[PDB]
Amino acid sequence: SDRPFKQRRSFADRCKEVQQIRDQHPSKIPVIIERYKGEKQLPVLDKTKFLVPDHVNMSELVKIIRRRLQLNPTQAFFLLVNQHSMVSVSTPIADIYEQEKDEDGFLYMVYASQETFGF
Amino acid sequence: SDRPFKQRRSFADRCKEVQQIRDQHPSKIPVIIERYKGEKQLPVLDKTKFLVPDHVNMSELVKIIRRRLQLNPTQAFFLLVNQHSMVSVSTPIADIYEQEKDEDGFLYMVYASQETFGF
Amino acid sequence: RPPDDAVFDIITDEELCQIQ
Amino acid sequence: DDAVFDIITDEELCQIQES
Repeated sequence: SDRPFKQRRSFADRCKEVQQIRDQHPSKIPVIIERYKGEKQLPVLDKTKFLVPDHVNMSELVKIIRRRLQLNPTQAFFLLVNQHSMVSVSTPIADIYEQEKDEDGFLYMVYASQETFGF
Repeated sequence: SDRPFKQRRSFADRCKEVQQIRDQHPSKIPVIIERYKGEKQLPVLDKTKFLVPDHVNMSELVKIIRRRLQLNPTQAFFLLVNQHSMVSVSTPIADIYEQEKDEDGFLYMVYASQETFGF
Repeated sequence: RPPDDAVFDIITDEELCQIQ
Repeated sequence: DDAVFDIITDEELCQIQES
């Protein structure tokens, strides 16, 4: 450990949590954001669970993660859905949530450095 | 153009095509390369089906597609596997084929502008 | 360093709105 | 129409330089 969030929290706990936040924060998309597997070059975030305003596009989430990570302009990074799915930056996060959310109700995302993918 | 290879060819025919070509070309990967779904920025390739030496890397293949397309410096793209999966460019295609090949035996790739994903 | 699994990182509107 | 494969040749590969 640390392991993936899915392995640190039972499915039952994750399902329950999602039901509750959606209840308390109906306009927020619940997002798990973790480092891509074996990624060591980019830093870990202070928090794993994000509450993302549902009217926003992917690009707004990317700009936020970029700022959470404190990357300088020269560092490029990927924000992938699930294991390695590329998501258009003009795509609404509510749409990605609908198509790609887990059975437990979270949307899972991972980030990786350009070096991880050979750039 | 703009009809997926899978809609232009029956499952039975695609399986047979892959099986027959792999007999004659055991060190070649059968790769379908198409424009990203909803992609309008990059030009189309003349041909969709490629036979790629398996020892080659994903990066070398990118350089080949850049040449087929005759692209300008400013036009950049990623080569994604299946619908939208990002793969390290440093990976041998033999490795990608083993992991990502389709049920019919083809490896499906789509090319998309990097800017679509915020690069 | 290891991330807190207990608290949500709430992305605010104000955060979205800046810098602009 | 994709009747025939587009074969990436070794010759095409040795045309791909590296810095």
